[PDB]
Amino acid sequence: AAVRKIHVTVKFPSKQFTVEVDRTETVSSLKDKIHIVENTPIKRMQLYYSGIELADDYRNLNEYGITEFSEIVVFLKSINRAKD
Repeated sequence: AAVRKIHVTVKFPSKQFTVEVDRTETVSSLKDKIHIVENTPIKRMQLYYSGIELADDYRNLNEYGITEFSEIVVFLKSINRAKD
């Protein structure tokens, strides 16, 4: 395919949701999208990718092998969302 945008499947234990990102953007941009959807800070949120866990925020999605079928499981830590 000749497409510069990619879709990512974000799986939570309670719910699932999909997000739209660019292949040339870093996983931190994917985390930004997750943060927008969720109420949990990125510094707390943990991200696991089918098979290999990417701990490198600065790693690009395309360079890491993230496609339009990417399956990523995301874990939420206990945080404080008072007065939100």
